[PDB]
Amino acid sequence: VTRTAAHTHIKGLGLDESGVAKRVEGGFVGQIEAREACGVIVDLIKAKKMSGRAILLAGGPSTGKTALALAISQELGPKVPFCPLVGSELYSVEVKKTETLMENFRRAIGLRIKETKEVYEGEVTELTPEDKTISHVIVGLKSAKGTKTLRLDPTIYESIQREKVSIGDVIYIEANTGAVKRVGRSDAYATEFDLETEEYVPLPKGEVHKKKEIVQDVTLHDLDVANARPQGGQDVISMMGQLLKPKKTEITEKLRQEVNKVVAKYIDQGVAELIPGVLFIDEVNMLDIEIFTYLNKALESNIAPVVVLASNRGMTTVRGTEDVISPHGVPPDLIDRLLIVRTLPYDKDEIRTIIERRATVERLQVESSALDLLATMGTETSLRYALQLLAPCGILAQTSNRKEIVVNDVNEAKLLFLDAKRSTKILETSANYL
Amino acid sequence: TRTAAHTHIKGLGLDESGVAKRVEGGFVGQIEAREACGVIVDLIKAKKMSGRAILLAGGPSTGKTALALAISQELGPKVPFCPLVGSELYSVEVKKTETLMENFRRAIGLRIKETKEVYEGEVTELTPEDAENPLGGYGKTISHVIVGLKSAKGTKTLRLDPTIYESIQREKVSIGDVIYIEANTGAVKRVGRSDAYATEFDLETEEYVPLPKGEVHKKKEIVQDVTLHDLDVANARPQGGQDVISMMGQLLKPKKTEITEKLRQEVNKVVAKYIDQGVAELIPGVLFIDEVNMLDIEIFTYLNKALESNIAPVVVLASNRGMTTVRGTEDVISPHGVPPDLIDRLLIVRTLPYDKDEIRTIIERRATVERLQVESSALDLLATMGTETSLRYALQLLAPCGILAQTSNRKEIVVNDVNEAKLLFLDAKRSTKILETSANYL
Amino acid sequence: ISMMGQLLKPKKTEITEKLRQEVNKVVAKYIDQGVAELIPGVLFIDEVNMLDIEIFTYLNKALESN
Amino acid sequence: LKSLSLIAAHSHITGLGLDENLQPRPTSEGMVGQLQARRAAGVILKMVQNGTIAGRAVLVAGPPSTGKTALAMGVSQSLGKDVPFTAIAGSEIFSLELSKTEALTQAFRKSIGIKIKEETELIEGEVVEIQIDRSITGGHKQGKLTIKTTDMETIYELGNKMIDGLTKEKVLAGDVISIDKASGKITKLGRSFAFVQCPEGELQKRKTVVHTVSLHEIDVINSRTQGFLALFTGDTGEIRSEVRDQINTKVAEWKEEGKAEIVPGVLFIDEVHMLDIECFSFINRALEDEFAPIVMMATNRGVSKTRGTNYKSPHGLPLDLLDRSIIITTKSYNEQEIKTILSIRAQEEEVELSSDALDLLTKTGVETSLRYSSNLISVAQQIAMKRKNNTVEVEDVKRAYLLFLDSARSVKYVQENESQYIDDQGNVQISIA
Amino acid sequence: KSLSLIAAHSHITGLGLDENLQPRPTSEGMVGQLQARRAAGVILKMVQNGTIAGRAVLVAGPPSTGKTALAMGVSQSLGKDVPFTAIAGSEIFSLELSKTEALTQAFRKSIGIKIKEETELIEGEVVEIQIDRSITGGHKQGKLTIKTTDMETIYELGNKMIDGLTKEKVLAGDVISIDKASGKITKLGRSVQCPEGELQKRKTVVHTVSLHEIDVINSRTQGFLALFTGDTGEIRSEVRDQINTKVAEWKEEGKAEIVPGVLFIDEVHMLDIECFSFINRALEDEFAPIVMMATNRGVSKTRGTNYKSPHGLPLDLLDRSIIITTKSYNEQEIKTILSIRAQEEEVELSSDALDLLTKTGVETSLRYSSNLISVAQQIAMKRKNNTVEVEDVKRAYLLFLDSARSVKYVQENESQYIDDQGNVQISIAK
Amino acid sequence: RKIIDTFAVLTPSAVSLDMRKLALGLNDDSSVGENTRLKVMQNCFEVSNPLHQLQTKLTIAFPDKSLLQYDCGKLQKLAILLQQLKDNGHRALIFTQ
Ligand SMILES: Nc1ncnc2c1ncn2[C@@H]1O[C@H](COP(=O)(O)OP(=O)(O)O)[C@@H](O)[C@H]1O
Ligand SMILES: Nc1ncnc2c1ncn2[C@@H]1O[C@H](COP(=O)(O)OP(=O)(O)O)[C@@H](O)[C@H]1O
Ligand SMILES: Nc1ncnc2c1ncn2[C@@H]1O[C@H](COP(=O)(O)OP(=O)(O)O)[C@@H](O)[C@H]1O
Ligand SMILES: Nc1ncnc2c1ncn2[C@@H]1O[C@H](COP(=O)(O)OP(=O)(O)O)[C@@H](O)[C@H]1O
Ligand SMILES: [Mg+2]
Ligand SMILES: [Mg+2]
Ligand SMILES: [Mg+2]
Ligand SMILES: [Mg+2]
Ligand SMILES: [Mg+2]
Repeated sequence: VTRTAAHTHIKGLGLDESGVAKRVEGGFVGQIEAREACGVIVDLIKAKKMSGRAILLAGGPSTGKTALALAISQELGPKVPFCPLVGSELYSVEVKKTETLMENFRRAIGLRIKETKEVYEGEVTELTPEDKTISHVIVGLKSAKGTKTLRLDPTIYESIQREKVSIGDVIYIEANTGAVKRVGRSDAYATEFDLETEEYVPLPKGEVHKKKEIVQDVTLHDLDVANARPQGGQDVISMMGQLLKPKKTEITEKLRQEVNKVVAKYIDQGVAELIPGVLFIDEVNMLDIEIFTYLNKALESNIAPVVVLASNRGMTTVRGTEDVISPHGVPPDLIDRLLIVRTLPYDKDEIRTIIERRATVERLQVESSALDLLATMGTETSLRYALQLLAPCGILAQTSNRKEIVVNDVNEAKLLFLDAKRSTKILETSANYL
Repeated sequence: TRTAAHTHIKGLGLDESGVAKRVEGGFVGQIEAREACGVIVDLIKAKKMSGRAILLAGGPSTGKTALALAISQELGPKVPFCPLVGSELYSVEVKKTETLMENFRRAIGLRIKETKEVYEGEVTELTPEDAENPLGGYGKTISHVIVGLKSAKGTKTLRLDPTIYESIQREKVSIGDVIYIEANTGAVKRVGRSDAYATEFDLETEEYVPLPKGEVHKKKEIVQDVTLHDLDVANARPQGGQDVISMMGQLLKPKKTEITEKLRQEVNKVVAKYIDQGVAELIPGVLFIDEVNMLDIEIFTYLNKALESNIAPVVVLASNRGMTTVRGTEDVISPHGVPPDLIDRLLIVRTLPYDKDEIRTIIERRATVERLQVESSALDLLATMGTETSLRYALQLLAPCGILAQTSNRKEIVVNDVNEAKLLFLDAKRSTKILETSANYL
Repeated sequence: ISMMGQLLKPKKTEITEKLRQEVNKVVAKYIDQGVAELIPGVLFIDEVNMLDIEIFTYLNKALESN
Repeated sequence: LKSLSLIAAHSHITGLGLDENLQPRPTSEGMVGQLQARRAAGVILKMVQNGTIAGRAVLVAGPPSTGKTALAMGVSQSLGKDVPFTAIAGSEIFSLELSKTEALTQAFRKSIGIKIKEETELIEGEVVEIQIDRSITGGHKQGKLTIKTTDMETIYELGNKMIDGLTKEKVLAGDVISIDKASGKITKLGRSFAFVQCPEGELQKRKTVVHTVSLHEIDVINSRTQGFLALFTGDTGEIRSEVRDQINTKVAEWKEEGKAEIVPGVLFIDEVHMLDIECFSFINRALEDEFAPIVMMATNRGVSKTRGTNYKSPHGLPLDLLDRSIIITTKSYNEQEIKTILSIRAQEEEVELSSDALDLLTKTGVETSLRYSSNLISVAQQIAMKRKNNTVEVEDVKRAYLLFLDSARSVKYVQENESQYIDDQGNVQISIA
Repeated sequence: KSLSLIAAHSHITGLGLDENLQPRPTSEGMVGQLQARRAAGVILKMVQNGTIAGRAVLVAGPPSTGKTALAMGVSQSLGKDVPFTAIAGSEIFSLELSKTEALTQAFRKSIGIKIKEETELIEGEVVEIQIDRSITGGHKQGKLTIKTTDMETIYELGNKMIDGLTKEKVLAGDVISIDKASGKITKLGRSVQCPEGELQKRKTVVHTVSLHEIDVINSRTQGFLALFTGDTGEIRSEVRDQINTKVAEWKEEGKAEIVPGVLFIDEVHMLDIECFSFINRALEDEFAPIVMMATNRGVSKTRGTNYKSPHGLPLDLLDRSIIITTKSYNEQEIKTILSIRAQEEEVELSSDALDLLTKTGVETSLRYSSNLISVAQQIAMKRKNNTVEVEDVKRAYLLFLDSARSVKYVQENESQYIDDQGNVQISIAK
Repeated sequence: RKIIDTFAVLTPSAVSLDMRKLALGLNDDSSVGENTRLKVMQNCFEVSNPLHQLQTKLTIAFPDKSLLQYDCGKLQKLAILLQQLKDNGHRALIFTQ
């Protein structure tokens, strides 16, 4: 019915209007300071004034860093663009790491436009060539409420010839982009043949020409790709043009600046509104120093959206550096522009509440005793393991027909499945490398 | 008549259901080795087991490769055998894994046999046969078309359904031209004009083929064999002259692309469909990788999961080295260079060095294929030299001794000639001993 | 096809020795007819120490060419 | 019905062979022994068959010669048709044309499929006769024919495109065909009287058609116009992440509308002990997505060094992945269990063994590795085939034992002859004197 | 125009200077850094003079002290119409382009060229345009009426002119500008605009084109697409050798002029040794931009070699470059800088909060406090008061940790965090 | 063709018109010859491609026929109960406004 993977029990940060964090809200227990400082960041993003600001959260495993970083994306809303990213993805064979890192900054800033498109539809009456050069064609499209004739470009005529349209077939033509679609043969010709493979559609209702406006939102990078490379079109020259250079290429700063300028000229008319976004990078400790040092210069730019980093480590050597040792696997020069949000580990009671709420969202009934066993488990092994054993216990309860989890079932699940500490103990004493 | 370090090996040289002969097929000694391989030949001829690998290990110059060439001869020319080196797995175009999977599917072949009845010969005449139509009409109605056929030693007249007129119109044959007609499939094919019509025109651009030999009606069968990989390449590669995708084939360059598993399974589906009807016959082949010690641990790992495949063929390996560090792992040490997990999946065949008396027979047998004949006195030196310096050294000195014999005009090698050839060409040990006494950086 | 061949960016490729030999043949004929005159030129390399031993080894065979 | 099949190591095992109570049987469905392992795998089996959960990882550990790879094979076999199952080696993700992370995501995309159903009408009936009207250099053509079935005899006029279809594949009165109206494709069941009887029922019937396509295919199709060729050619790279983010929303809408239902699959990875650290760091995050296929792994390696880092992690994987993953271990095999495995291998290969040859093969199979004793059983039949009788005798097993060497037996032979073999340092003695 | 929200350097504009080159204490968003501003100003006037080319200068200093802001103030003080190129050291590394060609491409981008062309254009409102089909008398006959405020005349079209008017649909009553030499029509609006005057006027059109932009067009069929798409792919050096001579002849003829732009390289310490070896040769040539390089690190190992050279750069490159050193900021300058950022970000700070923010700025870093000044405004926004308060600064201090505090916390919590050896304890007890 | 027809959905939301003519270099003003661009335009006007289905499907998004019942909450459970009443041998009436 409803698929749940390590999530969906968190509906947001759950902060009041004063900024105070409740003990329990939206699938969150404890971690009050991190939710408060996170909500401050939410309001900062809603303010839009700051740019190029970076905030990283450092905490142990299972402490809820990522789970808290999903709550801010839920709090911003679907209208604000969010770009989840992993530090291991910045390594690409086709393009260099630097271009892939700069691209995401352009993908993180959404820009919504509004534009009106013209639409023509009707049954075709006459088709004539006006024929060096491919001549135009006069089209006789017949609306239900009227009749109008229109001259067409030679290219859209080529698309028409490739669609095998004929006299008396309903077609659909887009004005701006020149797209051509055929709905089917008109319904009045259905009796011409007793057996035919072509379906019959009714005559389009209304006038030939129709208009409307769309609020459609397009990310800024998606707008940049349009200017950078050609895109699909019904003409052959379009397919050959896009098939000439399918491999992605690095964009120069000049084209980016010009696209930014036409974006400004679009915002001057009041047609569009530029809104920032959040770039989230998981496991920043996996980044090479070449990406960090480029993050030093890239965050100083004005168009750089707010970025959030997550790393769990002690004092460690930065990847790609020989003798450099810095906290959280991040260079000391980059850590200056970063603000830190610290995370704390949960106590026994908070683990018990976590397993409780996760059990309620998983839709499973747990008795008090087996729940206490799951808490003791969670204390003696890990927090993730107690949440992991929940489903197998329910499966064994399905095999025993019981509707609630029992101590015997969670004990049997302890016997059938092992955690890391037991498996390491089996690893220390073994015959050949178990 | 070219001979390179080989061609004196004919098969394994076994006998019927028994222990291998002492000397057969240019093989001397090592009866246990070529016997154990003799059983492997039966295992391959069984065409049942899959993904079963074996490895023959031993010192250099022990005859490791000659055994693989021998079983390659024993399987026959129809059974596919792919020579391959561990160094060939590394390619800049695609990953090593895809190349290994491709070579794994190059081994198994597929045979197709087809029998089709044909009608060929000249055209004596063509006449329609008019009959009444089922529903009355004024126009003409043809029930059948009569076609005569003339060939050497015979003549025949045929009657076809009236639908043949479309195919005859397509082939544009009229009279006096040899045609090609298939019995059940039908239509026509025009090979070319008859030979007797070349004289009527002094200059013509159409060639004249002679009348078909034998009867006008024939039944023949043709067997065609294609490997599964060569089949897959045709499926993945687009084919057309003027097509737009084919237009992008030109002016660009083709490069080896990783083939998806879905396509391979799809080819397996139709191959199975044709093998169920009896038209197709699947014969597994043999893959051979020389110097397996040169393979990275990433390929050794993929062999573990690859050998457990269902269509995986029999692959024979050869590693001369002893205990070594596997490529890719500095600390790990395993025999022959093969990881122990991979050693667990195969059978080891030991090889032993050749005896002195076996070496002398090696050289004397090589002399026949070399076509050079040597005395008994000069042969005894080649034996001792072969045992001291190395085996391949005495075999390498054969041709220079013959050329020096031609300079001396003698037709047979002499002791003076083998000594003069000894002074001109030095083996490895002498050179390595010279490098130590020279400070010239030599 | 030639149009798209002009559209594609020039990509360096390794030139075969055969084509170079043919160019040396036609130039060797034109210098015999007197229609052309070949003149040598000077190559200059700075910071040669940055070269790999591979290029240093190929320089040995390259300098022995005519 | 039958894919190309030869005798393989994983051949004999079909299905997991578990009771309705999930307790394992001693010998069932090709699997013998390994109780807690097969039961723990069956819990995962019914877990996937439930489909209400997502984004879970499990690990199957053990020494060599276990059957963990066989166990996962039994889970894939008991999984049945219509559930996608993808098994990739750890060294497969490395690619020159594609990024390791991109190919790792491409592995996650192939495991979860989508089923879409539709209804198409069908006309199946015998033909009485065919009447076509054409003109030489006269353009328009007019066809007519008459379809016949037991309860219905009618006459259908032919359209313009129906003519070309009927001319493409020869249609006769004797031939019985079945044609779809919307598709227009001509399907010939075979030949009637010059061997199938006239079709029963009405002439026109409507039957539903179901189409199943994996998420990866939908991902590649929408990237480029020629991107459809990347399906068969296998050449695609750096798929835009925005395309995936849009496809997820469209698929979610298809689920809410009830138009398309998704079938959760199982992802299996072999030899995970060697993998780059970027792959693990990507898996840690990637397992948390809404559509995450259930991941089961296999690691036969003990404590060793992870590729890409100098330090040695336990079990060969970093602790971050060991956390969320569950560990299912395996144990060695009893002396009798080895005999049972060898016996069922004889039954699968259809080879009759003598009792004494089975006891001897079991003893030398316990002393040495199991897979080796399973290797000799195939050659024993070939050696016994020259004796002209079908049996396996202790003599033939002894001959096969001296012919083919065990690894431990070859270790000594290398160690004494080391002067003859090539040393790691490169020195070798190729001369006997 | 040019929508921008907030930048780190958004406040400082054009450094600051006097006719004596002596820097003012606070001039145009630039506080502190007396000597550095004077040297950077000397370099600026050196660029504006343009008598010398291909010279390198080095800007050295501690992190977050008077370094990038220098080059920013030099670029802004240099103003538009002169080229300025700023690239990171990691940006020149590319998989598709070699490091040497990608390094030369910037040297070609940093030098521009101005080309002037004279044209005769006729613009004005079109009241009436008549066009007639082909007749035996003449190919085509047409008359267009171009009306302007000062003069109104009628022109008879030239054939292909009629093909240009019929080619793009033109409606009477719109203001267009027809190009006689170019042969195309440009529509400036509808009659939105008013006719200025006489129809035909002789004007000159100046085009500023960099050496790179000239170089890419000649190497390709269409090179202007290769400019934007970045597919340029290692232009031949022979083409550039022709471009230089052709530019020299254009200069001798007087049809073009060159502008000695500036090339700024951030993060030069991470550049490979091969690039360092190429820069030495690239500086000594005829056409080269004035190069300024800034490195935070010093006495470190050069990438590509085992040994550690001083300052992280090879001495051969240090010979060609002049070194400028920056000094750490005093306590009295930090408060003025934070006040400038307060005026830039529309943030009102009390003197009592400015004292604490200055003390924290001296104890830790300037970049930190300048990050906090932005965060505290929202905490003050929840209290609805317009001005920030001390309590809000303390709350923002406890909520978001510093680096030095986070390290001291990690050292105590090290058992919880992952370690270089990979050891971590996620279990609370035992 | 069927799989391409059903499973092709996404469209390139952001495009720039007249970038196709400018990419190949054939337009009203360029460095290419005058007649060469015309001959190329005719050659492209003649040669046909099998990919026209993927092209037209990826350009404009097609509502097809299937969204009639999928855009209505009342039509989701309607056809289901019509199938249930069909297999049970019942007749039904439908009253609307
Ligand atoms: N405060 C919390 N309330 C509820 N669940 C939590 C909380 N913190 C962490 N979790 C749970 O812990 C699980 C794993 O935490 P995660 O954020 O992945 O740790 P890390 O940030 O170290 O990767 C998540 O699925 C999340 O549901
Ligand atoms: N039984 C044999 N009789 C004669 N010559 C043999 C025999 N076995 C091997 N040789 C010789 O050994 C050579 C091949 O040696 P090879 O197996 O390649 O050495 P390695 O074991 O190092 O690969 C052949 O040239 C062949 O002449
Ligand atoms: N329970 C079992 N039932 C049947 N065969 C088994 C069983 N366990 C192991 N095997 C045998 O083990 C062989 C392969 O072992 P495998 O699991 O591949 O080793 P590894 O764990 O090193 O991959 C198979 O051929 C299979 O027949
Ligand atoms: N002289 C100055 N006047 C005003 N602000 C300065 C000055 N020097 C540095 N800054 C501040 O320092 C911040 C960036 O420091 P930066 O010069 O980039 O250090 P570095 O170049 O060593 O990385 C800017 O936000 C800027 O406000
Ligand atoms: Mg995380
Ligand atoms: Mg060999
Ligand atoms: Mg395995
Ligand atoms: Mg700096
Ligand atoms: Mg110099």
